[PDB]
Amino acid sequence: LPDPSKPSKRSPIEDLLFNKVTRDLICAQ
Amino acid sequence: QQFGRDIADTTDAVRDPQTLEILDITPCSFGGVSVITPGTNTSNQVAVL
Repeated sequence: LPDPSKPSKRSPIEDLLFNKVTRDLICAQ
Repeated sequence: QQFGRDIADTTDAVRDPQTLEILDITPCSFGGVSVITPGTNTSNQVAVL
């Protein structure tokens, strides 16, 4: 279930999923 | 070292030959222009992104 306290309002599992999946490269390109 | 290069092969920095001070080089402002149109049938007003 969504977590109201955290700003993203994501679920804890969703936050772990987002943490796990990941001149800068973007700037040069 | 005279002229720097980034992770790519572009030149992002150069040493001033005369004042031996380092200058970051950034290509001048650029980008894509997108035109939001409601349709020429509706109106000729546009928005620009």
